[PDB]
Parts: sequence; C-alpha cells; structure tokens
Amino acid sequence: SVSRGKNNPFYFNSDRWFHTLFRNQFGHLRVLQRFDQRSKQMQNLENYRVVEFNSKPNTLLLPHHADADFLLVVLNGRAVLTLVNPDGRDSNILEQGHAQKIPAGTTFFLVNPDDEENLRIIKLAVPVNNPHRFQDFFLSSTEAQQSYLQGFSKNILEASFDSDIKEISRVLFGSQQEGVIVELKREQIRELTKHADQPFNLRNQKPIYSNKLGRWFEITPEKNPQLRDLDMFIRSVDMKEGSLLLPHYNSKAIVILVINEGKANIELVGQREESWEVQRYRAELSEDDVFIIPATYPVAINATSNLNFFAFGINAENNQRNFLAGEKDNVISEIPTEVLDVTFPASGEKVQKLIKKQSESQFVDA
Amino acid sequence: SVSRGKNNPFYFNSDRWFHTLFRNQFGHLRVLQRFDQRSKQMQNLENYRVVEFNSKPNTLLLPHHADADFLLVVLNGRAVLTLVNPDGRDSNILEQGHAQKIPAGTTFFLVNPDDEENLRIIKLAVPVNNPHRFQDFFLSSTEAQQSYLQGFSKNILEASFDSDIKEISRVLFGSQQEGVIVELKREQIRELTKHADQPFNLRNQKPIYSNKLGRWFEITPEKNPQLRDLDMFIRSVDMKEGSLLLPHYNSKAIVILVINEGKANIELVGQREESWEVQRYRAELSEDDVFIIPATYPVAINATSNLNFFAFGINAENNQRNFLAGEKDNVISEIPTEVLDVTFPASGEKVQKLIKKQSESQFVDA
Amino acid sequence: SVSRGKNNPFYFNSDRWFHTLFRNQFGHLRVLQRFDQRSKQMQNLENYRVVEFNSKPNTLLLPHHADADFLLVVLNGRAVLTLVNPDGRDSNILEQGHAQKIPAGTTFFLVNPDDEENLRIIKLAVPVNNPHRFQDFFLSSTEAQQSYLQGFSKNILEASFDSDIKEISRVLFGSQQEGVIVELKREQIRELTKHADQPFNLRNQKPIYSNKLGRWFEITPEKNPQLRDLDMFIRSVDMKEGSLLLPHYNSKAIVILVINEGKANIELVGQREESWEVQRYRAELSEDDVFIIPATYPVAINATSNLNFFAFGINAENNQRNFLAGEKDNVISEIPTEVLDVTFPASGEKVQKLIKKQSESQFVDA
Repeated sequence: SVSRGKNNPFYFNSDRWFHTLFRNQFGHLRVLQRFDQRSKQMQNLENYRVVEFNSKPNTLLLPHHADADFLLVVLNGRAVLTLVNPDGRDSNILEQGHAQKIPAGTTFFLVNPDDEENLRIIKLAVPVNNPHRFQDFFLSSTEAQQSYLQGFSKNILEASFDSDIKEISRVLFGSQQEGVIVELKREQIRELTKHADQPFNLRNQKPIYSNKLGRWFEITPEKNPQLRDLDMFIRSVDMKEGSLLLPHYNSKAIVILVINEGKANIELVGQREESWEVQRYRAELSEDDVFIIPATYPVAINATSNLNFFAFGINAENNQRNFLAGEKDNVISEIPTEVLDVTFPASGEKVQKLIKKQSESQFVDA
Repeated sequence: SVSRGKNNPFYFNSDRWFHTLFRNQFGHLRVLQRFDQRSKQMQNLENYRVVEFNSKPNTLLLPHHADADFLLVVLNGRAVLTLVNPDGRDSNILEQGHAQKIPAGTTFFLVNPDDEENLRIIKLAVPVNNPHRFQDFFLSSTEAQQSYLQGFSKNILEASFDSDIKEISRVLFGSQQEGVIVELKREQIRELTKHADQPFNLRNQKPIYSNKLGRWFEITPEKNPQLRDLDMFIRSVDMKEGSLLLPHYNSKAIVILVINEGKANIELVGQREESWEVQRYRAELSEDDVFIIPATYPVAINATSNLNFFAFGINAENNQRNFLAGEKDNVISEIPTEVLDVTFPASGEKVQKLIKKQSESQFVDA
Repeated sequence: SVSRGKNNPFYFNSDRWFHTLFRNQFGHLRVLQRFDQRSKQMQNLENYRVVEFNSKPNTLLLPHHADADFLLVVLNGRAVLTLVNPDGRDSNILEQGHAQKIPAGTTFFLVNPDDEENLRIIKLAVPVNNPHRFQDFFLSSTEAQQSYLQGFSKNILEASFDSDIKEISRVLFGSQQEGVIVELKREQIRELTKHADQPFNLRNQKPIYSNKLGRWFEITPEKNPQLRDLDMFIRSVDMKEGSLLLPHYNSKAIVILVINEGKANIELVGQREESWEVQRYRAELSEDDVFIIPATYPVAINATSNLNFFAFGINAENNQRNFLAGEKDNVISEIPTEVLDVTFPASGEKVQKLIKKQSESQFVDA
C-alpha cells in the first residue's frame, strides 16, 4: 500500500504541524509537533524539536534563554547572533548556510541587519529537564510575555537590586513593547553590527557529490567539534527541476530534512505502520515542510521545481550513504555476480548488465 | 500564582517524602521518593535516587552491595569507609565535606569511629538494572534482613563451601544481631581504623565566591575523574542568617540541593505546572529537606538562619552560573545598552544605572 | 519462595520465547522476545534483542541490511561473512568462537562453506529508530519476502535504472527463489571463499579461570575497539558434567547467557517480583535456552552434563567478578575478621575457618 500525505507519518506539513508561539508584523516563532507522538518508527527522535523563526528586515528578537541546546542554521538571509555570558559577550554575523550551536541556558538575541531581505532560521532543539519540551525564559517585559524577574518577591527584588520595589517596577516592568520581536532604527542596527567554537558554514567547501543536475554539501562530526557534541551532521543539497536523487539510504543516521525553497515528491520505502513486508510512503513537499527519513530506509527525492533542502543527521558519526543505482557509492554493484545471480531471478550477468547501464550518479534525469 | 510547600513539586519535605528502609537505636537508612513521579519538569532525574544515612557514634553498617553507582558525601561527622574487592581491601577515613564514588556492586561497609559525634551521610544513587530503583544485598544475617547466601540450595551451599548444610547454617545463618547497624567496642573500632580514585574533599580549596556574608565551594568534573564519570559536580555553600544569594541560574546542570543545617526560604521561578507564562515556586527549607532546581530556572535563596547546604549538579560539564543581579557573573549587565533600552520600557541608561547600583556580589544583605 | 521455570522471569525457554521470522529446508531465523516486557528488573535490556540463525551446509543467506548494530558470534561451525559498502567489499571466514560487529545498515550475507557441519549463530542486536525493534530489508525477491526496490514507483525505478519498467520487473523482480536461505553448488561456494575492525576470537587466548573441571574465556572492551563501542564483553566457558561454578556476581555488567550445548541447573538469588527481602530463581537450561543474570545478583551454575555457554556482558567496562566461595576472587574472604565476627552469628575465627575450607576455585565438584 502507499501511505500518502494525510496518513503518511513522516510527512510533516507546515501549516498544520507547526505551533506558533509568537507572531506579529515583524516575525513569527513556531515549533514543530513531537515526532514520537505520530509513530514508534520515530521513537528515538522524541528528544528533539524543530523550531522555525521568521524575521522582517531591521528587527530584533529580545534577550532570552531556553533550557535546550540549539543547533542554529540560517536558511535564507543574514542575521547577527549574539551570545552573552556572565563573563563576556560574543557576536558574529551569519550568512545563509551558516550554523552554530547555542549551549543550553546561554542568553542570546538575534537581529536582521539587512534592510529588505527577510531572515529565515531553522533550529534543532535538545531539551534538558524534559526530553520532549523546552522553556524559553524571556528577560524582556512586553504585552506578550512577562519578564522572569517579575517572578521574584518584592523582598528579594528589593534586596537583589537595592531600591524600593516602586523604582524597580517602573524601570524593569510596566513605554514598553508589545512583542518579543521589535523593529529598530537603521542607526541602532548599525550600532550592534560593528562588533559582529564559532559559527561555521556548510556551503563553503568542496561538495560531496556534484554534476549538471545538482550538488550536495555535507559537514560531519569528524570535522567539527560543535557537531561532534551533538553527534550530528549538517547537509545542504540543491537540484534543478526534473532532477532525481537516486534511491539511497543512510547507514545509521536518522535524517530530519526541511524544504527551504522549491517543490518535490518524496518516495520512502519503510516498515509497515514484526514481519518482513515493506510499505511505501509518499508525499509532496513544499517550502518549509518537514520530512523524516528513518535510519536505513531507502528514499528517493524528485525535484519538481528548482529546490534546495537542508537536512540534520541525528546519530551521524561514521554514517554511510548507500546508493541503490548509479555509478558512485552503489552498494548493489559491489555484490559479486555469483551472489546476485541467486539474489535475483535473472542471471548475474543480466542483473549486473542492468545495473551497469545508468552511467550517472546521485543526481540524474527524470 | 505562587505554588507553596504542599503543592510545590520541587520541595521535598524530609518527614513525608523519605522512606525508611531500616531504623534502630544506632541509626536509620531512608530513601527519598522518585522525582519524575511528581512532575515531568523533572523527568530526567528519574535515573537518580537520594539516600540518607544516620549513624550513632561507634557503630557499623554491616557488609553489603547494591546495584547502583554511589556518590557518597559526608554532611556531618567522620566515617571510615571500606571497599573490598575480589583482589583486595581499601579503607579511608572521611571528614565532613568529603566525597567518594562507590562503583556499583562493590561490597563495602561504614563505621563511625568517633565517640560522641553523630555521622550524617547523603548518597546520590544511580541504579543499573532498573533506572528508578536499586537493590541492597546484605551479606549479614540478622533478625531484620536475611543473608543472600541463604538463597542458594543445600546442594550448592554444600558443594560451594564443602561442609554439611548443618555446620553451615550454624556458622553463617541462624548469637547473631537484630539489625544491619551494630555498635562496637572502642577496642574493635580502634582495630578497623589503623588502616584508614580515592576520597576527595570539596571544602579544601579556594572557594568560588566569598565575602562577609558567605562563601561558595564547588568542585567540577573538569578537575576530578570520579566526578567526570558521573558527569556531575559537588557544591557546598554556607551563609550567615539575613543573607541573600542573588537570583541566578545554572546554564545546563540540574541541581539536587539538600539542607545540612539551618533554615531558609527559596524562590524558584519556573514553568507553569506549551506557553511562555512563568509561575513562581516557593518553600521554606529546613534541616535535611531536599529541593530540586531545574536547569535554567532562576532561583534565589534566603538564609533565615545560619545555614550550609550541599548540592549535586547533574549534567554538569561546562555548566555556567548566570547571576541576574550584582557585579560578578551578572549576564544582565553584559547586554549592550541599545538592546536593554528596547528590552525594558525605561531608557537603557536608566535600566543600566539601576543594574550597576547594587555593588555587591552573590551574597548580599536582606 | 522459589520461582521456577514457567513463572521465573529470567528463564527464556527456546521453543516458546523465540519467534521464527523465516524457516525452510536449509535454515531458520528466529528472534527472542523483548526482555523488559517480562520484568522491570530487566528494564535496561529493552534496547537489545537476541537473534538465532541456523544454516544447513553449503547454503547462503541472501543480501540484506537491518537498522541495528549487530554483535555476531558463531556458536558452532564456520561461516563466511561478507560486508559490502558503497566503496568496497570485505569478507572473512569465521570459525566457531569468532565474533564481529556489523555496523547498522551494512548490507551483508553469510554462507556455510562447510559440506556437512551445520552453522549456528547467536546475534545481539541494537536497533536504531526504535529501541525495541529492528527491520531487516532484503534486497532479494523471493516467494517469501519482496525486494525493497519494488517499493519505488515506475517513474523512479525507470529513471533510476534507465530502462522500461518491463525490462526491470523481469530482471530484478518476478526463475527466482522461494526463501531467503538458498543452497548452492560446491563450485559456487568455492567461488565465494577464495576471498575470505576485523573478526576476532574469544577462545584464542589464556583463559581467565581454569582447572580439571572447566575453563573460562573472556574478552573485554579494554582490549578490543568493536567491543568498546558496544561497551560489552564476550565470554565463553565450558564445564565437565558434575561441575559447579561457585556463587559469584558481576560488579556492574548485566549478563545475557545462551546455552550452546549441554544441560545445566541455574540458581539465581535476586529481588522479589521496595524491601530487602531476597527471592530465589531457579531453572533447568538446555541447548539454546537463554538466561538473564541481572547486574549484582548472585548466581550459581551447575553443569548436569558437559556444557559450554556463551555470555554477552552489557554495561561491561570495568566490571568485576566477585566469588562468594573458594580461593580466587573471593570477596567474602577479604573482609577483616573483626567485621565478619559481627556480620555472622559465629565467631570470626569460625566463620573465617569455614571460608578457608574449600581450597578450590570457581570450578569445583558437586
């Protein structure tokens, strides 16, 4: 059978599965729903949450910290990310394709320095106190959320700050703002931009696979400490419409892919819903949707438009890409004849012959 | 709202939440109840149990082993801890403030060498077979518990020991003792005290924070192997009555604190009971009570008496202390003006000014 | 009380607890049932599954890959194991007593080169996507299972392979085979045998314990990378009928033992079904049965026939063997007199005397 869209567990449609935590004229912050909820075939993803952030030009996400580690990737645009610690501040500008880990509890803030290009960010979260959920703690005081300092008693805030509660409530609490995302004057932005491990960029190196129809960029834990702690890989691949990414599977990594821009059909061959029968999963992906590719499941992606997609690899270290067709990295073709002769009905010379036909690799026609 | 005592999830009152496993004229052994039971905000603490031990002078806890690792800390007094292995014995005297890991399965015993000072021990347990519970296996045979050797059949015990079951049952089983804690003659104690990684001491080094009102001692995994395996930190801080430990939060470590001696009010600002509203948690702590401070939650402690408290830091490596007031380690004050100007209603110069007022650090008045 | 066979949780009778996934004239593939299902005393084993494979001479297990790491051990016979990767093939012959890790997702196959000796394999599995279950994905197409390539649409398979779906369905799909285990001509086998970390062997080194009645072979993570990743040990011990393996316990490792050949009675002293009462667990083990020995539980094995058994040690690093009787590795006898004098009713000199009697070690009479 072919589980499609609606009843397909791995397809995560944007405007249905995301939950908006905040939204206004300058941006929105929404969280994808829990994975494990939908299927035990994704049990091990329960410790992770996907977060999407949209920010209009010249705006700022007020200071706050969550109780989760954060892998931050910039899908489109450029933002100035700032981390502050009890002993010091640290800022960097991030171009599209850049990433950076945000230790759990690190107060920080973002601003879209640009004057007309929007900011799009994907965030992989890993909660501390509870595997399935995290808590943002906002320092600011706005009509939307309340400052966390406002959670302490007068006696404390008074002693802590040395001042009558009144002087405090005036300066720090109730002339404010209405949301956690506020616009700034270009003068102000220019101010906090003269400062701008540390952020690294996936699309800044020899891609892994490449050809007329598409290129594949990937960065692994082996070559990056921040990535090695999360034990995960970043991956970004763009294909021309009409392209096909040949059926392949990841050795042990579980993949969370998000569609940056473009359209595409995905075919995933996996487990049904303790037998050996295999079921097919299909879905049409579009901008922002999320699709989960379980470890070892064979998958094929078809770009029915010029698209580019980001993928997080959970449980990545020493993961391998096994292509079931084509020349490069084609496990199928490493099986000695005498075996595939018995594997498939046809004769080994015939099966092989069939295999060796498609002289292309990874990114072919359609 | 302000969840207080009774309905506050993180407050663990001594005489209600502890479960006594043994008790007599010379001591008691009780276990704190499971954390995760009370709130999903403490899900990740489910793998840990707190154990309290009280021992009158000149007594001994008979030989046994549990199926859990054990972080042993001596709150008050001094005890002689002995570990025995198939290839050898190892003993050390531990003064108050000392700690030492006890590998799971290591048979051991404790004795209070002292002649009039009681022994108080806190124990952080990490079970093996079951995440939530551990099993003590006592070698001794007393009216309280039964020897585990008594669980084997006659045919085995006979072959294993070479002797009729009768000679065995006499020597090893049913002239014995009534409890697992027995008193000894000073002569006997003096005997097992001439022997007395290895035990380390938290209160034996430059404290982290210090002033007229209090000092803070902390030892981290970075600087201690035993601690690095458990990936946790030990911490001990004493404050003068009237003192206040300024609102602060730990970057990623979850903290299990126990009150050694003294009284104190605690204010913890955390999550309610998937929104951004913040709730306040309050409670009055007294000798032996246990309070759990979730990672990243802002907390303030007030010593309404001269107290000293121990704290275990779970998930400690690279954890950071963010103070929301005061001079030292005050994240608030590392945020550039132009930002806190937009963060809080008042002007940046005013907010800042307010911040820079309290010239004290961590331990202030009240 | 004495929980026996039927109601004993740790006893896993072969023909009742195994589930056959495939079976024919040349072999069978069956999976043991989930551990945690039967008792919370085995909660931490939930991430593991036991797999048994039987293969008649001169046969082959067709190509496939599962979504689980695999510790492969050859109980009896010799098989030629082949791993294929997108960049290359790797084969080795394995004699009885050999082991080797099979990374999750690595396509592979086995063949019994021998001409009259059967192949017996035990497999410890560690699933990726779901802690409790794994998925075999077979490349072949047979009346039993269906090829996973048959899960992709015509448009894909066509583009992926460059050929009308018809030519494909003929060569790769529906002259085939009826099962995943097929027999081969000696000519064929001889073919794939001229190639034959890498496989290591437990029974190829100074045993740990040894004497007239039996020897004990063990290999630990300290001395083997593959083993260090799984953080587990391999162990193989053969005893003469009438022998007794003296009551002992593992410090922190949980042990999954399987009976290769022979008969034996096992006595395990563990927890009942939060008190200190101890219950006894007994059972008669026979060829292929599986018995689980929880960390720190005292156990005694009696060979009521000449047997040999394999054991996997989960959570093995720095694990210790504490013998409660005998000379070598007898914790009991490391306890100083003055203590065992108070531990047991009898006098220390008497208890000790009793202890020092049995001059044998590990493997004694009965």
